[PDB]
Amino acid sequence: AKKILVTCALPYANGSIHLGHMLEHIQADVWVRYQRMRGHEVNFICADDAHGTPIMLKAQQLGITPEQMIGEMSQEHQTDFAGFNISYDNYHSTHSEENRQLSELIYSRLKENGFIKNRTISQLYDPEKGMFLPDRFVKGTCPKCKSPDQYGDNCEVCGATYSPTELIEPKSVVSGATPVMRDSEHFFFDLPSFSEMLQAWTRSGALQEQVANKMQEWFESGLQQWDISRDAPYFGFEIPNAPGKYFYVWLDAPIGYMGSFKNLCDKRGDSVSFDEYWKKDSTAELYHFIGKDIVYFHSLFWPAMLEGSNFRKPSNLFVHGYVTVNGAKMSKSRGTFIKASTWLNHFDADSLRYYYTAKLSSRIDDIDLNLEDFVQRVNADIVNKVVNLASRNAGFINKRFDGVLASELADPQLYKTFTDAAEVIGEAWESREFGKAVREIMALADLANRYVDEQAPWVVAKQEGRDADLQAICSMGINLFRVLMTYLKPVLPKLTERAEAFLNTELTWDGIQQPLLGHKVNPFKALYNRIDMRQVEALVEASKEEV
Ligand SMILES: CSCC[C@H](N)[PH](=O)O
Ligand SMILES: [Zn+2]
Repeated sequence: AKKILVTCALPYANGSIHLGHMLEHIQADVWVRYQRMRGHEVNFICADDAHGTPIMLKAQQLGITPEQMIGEMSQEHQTDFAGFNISYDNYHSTHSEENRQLSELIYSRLKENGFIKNRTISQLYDPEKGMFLPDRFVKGTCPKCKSPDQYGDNCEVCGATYSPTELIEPKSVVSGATPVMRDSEHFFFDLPSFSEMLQAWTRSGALQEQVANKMQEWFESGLQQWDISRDAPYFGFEIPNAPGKYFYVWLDAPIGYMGSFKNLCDKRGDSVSFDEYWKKDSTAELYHFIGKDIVYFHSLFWPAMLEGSNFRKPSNLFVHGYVTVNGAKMSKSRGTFIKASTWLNHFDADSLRYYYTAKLSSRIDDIDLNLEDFVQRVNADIVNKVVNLASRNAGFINKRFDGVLASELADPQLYKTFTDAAEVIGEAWESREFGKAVREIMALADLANRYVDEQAPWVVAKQEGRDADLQAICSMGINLFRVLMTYLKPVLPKLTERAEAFLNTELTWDGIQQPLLGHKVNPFKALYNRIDMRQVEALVEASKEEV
């Protein structure tokens, strides 16, 4: 059995989970559930990204400690993910003792190895509040068009871009005082030293083609040293031997992947697995599911950091595109900027899991949630192709044959056609070609419904002396359903539980090789109901009003 550690990017603690986040967590959860079905040792890990100036300032506005605020958001996040049944083995935080010790360890090792440099820089400073200001916390009049109240390095009127130092009449967004340039010593990570190593990895053919192409652009532009320190006031980890200096959030964030796993091991009383997974000589596999906006950190800084601190590097990076709703970026004003919590007030988790999965592929292309198509696809595929296979046959079995399935398969050849597809469908789940897996599964479902139509059980049911025939027909349809739900198990956790309760059996990948014969099934209430555009409209309206 393989030993696999899978992660999703760590959500920032200063915002609610939305449909963008869910695309990633659902993609990874489907892959993880499939890996568990094939018998491998899997560790699905995540955590909240809880450090940084934005977080520090928000807590100060709310009138509470950053600890309290991140504690509340952590609970909010986990509640939403649980509602979508994301099966984490552990959900921790970057603000923990495990991450502190690991961040300090890696830093000391990098420093000892000569990968840390000291350098003084100039930056805007709020003399009143007594803190350096990140670009987005500086505002004034645009140098070009002279438009007042512009933020950061760009103007929202003429679209011009510039250094905040070029702003006319600058003002601290925090205190309102006029900021001034001030010097400060910073610590840098020498990424350029790992150039050749990284180019080799890019060239190995492991990463996605589109990712490798993006990386060549970055090497062409040239790698630079990375500033990894921030001055107090700051909500984060203090740098050893450097009073008033802290690790920049992006330095400790990925280490959080390690901290969450150490936390899991420690809680389990397991004293050997952390090293078995992170040591240089590991035979375990490590995968990170991430979005295209953070590929630079994960494909360049991260592998380099690990190499320089004597740890293993990622086995692979699985990148996905952005989520769009009705073809465009989520829009607050149109009500398409949807929170995960809000979605669950209107629809169930399985519906979205299925829709995203049917559109996902191994490439980094954007995924579009077309609301009109969502209603049509869910009703057509889940309700009318798969669930229909059970509902149209279970009634006769429970009422005419006391819930007992036939002693033999009515059509052995057809059943073999279904089991024969396991190899290709499983390879589809394995390679992340989710769209192909769903197409193959639904094609089988069409085959199953065609079989039922050919047999016409509603006709056989009303013809004298054909009881045995009816039971055989309906049992055959139910077994085809058994197979289909097995292939879809990684996708629809809840519908799967309802199906296993009806079938009186847990669905395992290898189990399909033994059909249910002379087997008792239970009566069942609706396994899945239809949805409609009225519900979609309510979702959009609720989302409009929430912002
Ligand atoms: C180590 S992954 C960190 C990801 C950022 N918090 P954001 O959700 O891109
Ligand atoms: Zn302007």
